[PDB]
Amino acid sequence: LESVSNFLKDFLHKDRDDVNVEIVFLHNISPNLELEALFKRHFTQVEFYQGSVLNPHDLARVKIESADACLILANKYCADPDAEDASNIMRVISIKNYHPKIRIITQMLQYHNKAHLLNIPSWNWKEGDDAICLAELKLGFIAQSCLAQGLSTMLANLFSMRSFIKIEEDTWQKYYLEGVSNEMYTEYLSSAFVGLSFPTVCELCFVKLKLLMIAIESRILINPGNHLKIQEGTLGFFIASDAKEVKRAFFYCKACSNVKKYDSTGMFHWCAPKEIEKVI
Amino acid sequence: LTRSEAAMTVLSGHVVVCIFGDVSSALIGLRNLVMPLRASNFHYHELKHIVFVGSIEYLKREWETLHNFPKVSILPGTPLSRADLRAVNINLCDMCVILSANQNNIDDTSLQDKECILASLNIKSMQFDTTGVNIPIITELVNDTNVQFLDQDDDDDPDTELYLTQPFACGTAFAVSVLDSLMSATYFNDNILTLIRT
Amino acid sequence: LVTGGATPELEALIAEENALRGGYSTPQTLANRDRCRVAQLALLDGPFADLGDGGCYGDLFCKALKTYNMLCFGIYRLRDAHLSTPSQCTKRYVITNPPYEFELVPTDLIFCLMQFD
Ligand SMILES: [Ca+2]
Ligand SMILES: [Ca+2]
Ligand SMILES: [Mg+2]
Repeated sequence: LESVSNFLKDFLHKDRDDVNVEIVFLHNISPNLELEALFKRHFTQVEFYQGSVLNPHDLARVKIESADACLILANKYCADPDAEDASNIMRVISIKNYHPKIRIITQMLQYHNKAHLLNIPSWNWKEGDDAICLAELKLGFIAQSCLAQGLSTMLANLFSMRSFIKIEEDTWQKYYLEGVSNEMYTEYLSSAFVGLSFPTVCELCFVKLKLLMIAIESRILINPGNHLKIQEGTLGFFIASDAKEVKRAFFYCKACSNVKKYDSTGMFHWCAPKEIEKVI
Repeated sequence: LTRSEAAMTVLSGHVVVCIFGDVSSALIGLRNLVMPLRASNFHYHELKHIVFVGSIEYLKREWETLHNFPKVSILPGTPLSRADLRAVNINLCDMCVILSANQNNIDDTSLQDKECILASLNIKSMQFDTTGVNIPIITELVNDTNVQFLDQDDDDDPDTELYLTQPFACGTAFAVSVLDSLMSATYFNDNILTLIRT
Repeated sequence: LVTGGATPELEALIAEENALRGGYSTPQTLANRDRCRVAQLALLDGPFADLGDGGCYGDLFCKALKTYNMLCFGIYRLRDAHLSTPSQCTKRYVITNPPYEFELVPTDLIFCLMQFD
């Protein structure tokens, strides 16, 4: 009940644009009366079918061969993280075995189990297979709070879909909620901005269109320098109130030395393998 | 062995044995697998080398019955470690054999063959300067219904019998459930059990 | 942004060997350092400090972006800084992407992405 309720609140939020993607649930337990009521409150957008993901007959029943993606939620509060990871690995194996070319989004509790999973022959991270590793992302968010305190809160609030909430009281909560009302989006931007610098289109977009750009599509570039020119046909990683606002970014045309210091890729510092007693 | 000596010791036409042992796992009895390879109607130059990859605790809980055989080696690693399987020359073996001891301790009928399936997929998803799909591989499964995950090109159906499944018809999978006809065969013909045994 | 880069090369290396391996310095290695790093900076000193009491977030956003190639996605504002009375509380909170018209106070911190040297 809580897993589906939280998923449907984020998937069907009014701040996204007018998407009409149907949601089909596959589970081997008959839903209780409160889940049946939750599906009745979403009667035109949610369907449930009772079956096992490990059964090719059930996979054909839910028409997984024509689905746009398959999402595999995980039990974050399970007693045995290893057992939960093994079960999720088996589910991924079964889905890929039935249909190798299905986009799979899954939650993985540990990082070694994520490494175990990515060895699957059909597991293609380029095609869109995303293993959202909870321990990895949470420890990365904690580390970014060590570079700038509050950044874990800053990042987490950019994903959850939230409407504007306003109250008459002058309290820190009003300002906080006003800040929380913005999410990170992604869309293609006008030919009227091709040929300009990234700082220039940022100061243009900032309050005239009311849109802030963090990055653009040498592909994924976090906060480009002043020396980079906007390619034709590119997309911007906007932060905005919603998706219907970032449409402006498109719909505008002048409407006014042998030391090994690093890893093999040159992205992390490195040293020789220290003994445990040396660092104790 | 370890990583260094395994990698520099050239191996080809060998047998690689992948064991998911544990300190609490049951004894597989690897003697019965080694002895047929070690039989004397092969010349000594024709004896395929054997290397075991698995938990060092489980290897030191079974080595007490394998010290009188030649051409054997242990590598104390993980059967799912890509580095170990590359160091063991997995692409040049005459067989890879995948066995699991943790099959009776747990009762889930879903995770019994998870390790074996994952190891098989990891070996089949290897790039060699040829792919890992052409490697000679055999794996032992506890549940016959888990055989559908071994191959991807084949069509899968739970109703289809194990003998009819493609990975078994190719000699890629083996389960102890196919031996149940030996009761009836043995009874009707008393010499069949000794002909098979020899 | 979160793991400080994990390009497909590193994801292959950690999948094959399951450890970071050290590399000798190369021109491509020294080019791979150029990517932005997240920062906080103070509003009480340095070139930004003329945005004292009553400054506009739009002025700060504009001058930071124009002159230091730097832009801010939020303010780490003190909880009690909106009150009239002084307080000993040092707790702050994240304000995300505020209006151009949004009002500054001199005790503030700014979240931003900054260049590499
Ligand atoms: Ca919003
Ligand atoms: Ca199959
Ligand atoms: Mg419907």
